Amino acid sequence: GLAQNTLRQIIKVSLGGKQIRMRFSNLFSDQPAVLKSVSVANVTEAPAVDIKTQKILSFKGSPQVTLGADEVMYSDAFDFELQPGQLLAITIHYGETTSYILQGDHINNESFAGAVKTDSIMGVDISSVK
Repeated sequence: GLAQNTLRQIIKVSLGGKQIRMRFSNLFSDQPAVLKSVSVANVTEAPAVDIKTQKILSFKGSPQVTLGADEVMYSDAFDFELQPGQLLAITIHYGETTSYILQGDHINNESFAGAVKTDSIMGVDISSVK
């Protein structure tokens, strides 16, 4: 269980570009996942990020999205300073490879201090656009 919490995943991008898109797949299956808010930002150290580059994602215009079992869904296209070989952070707040869980909403939390570190949980990946 992890609903009503906030998970921040750190990934390794191998493709740079100006305009990117985010893949979302329900890895953790069974029940659906309600994504209250998603953000993408650059990584400084540890789980700490930088909001001055953070971008909040939208899904068909809506900032929230629900992902049933065996479902994949991409975010809307957003401008981002992506570089080949960079550290990327994706923070997701839910509602009823390193990864960091905090209780409650922590979309605007740089430090993520006091975070745990799990063993993934949700399939994320960068993807091209039109």
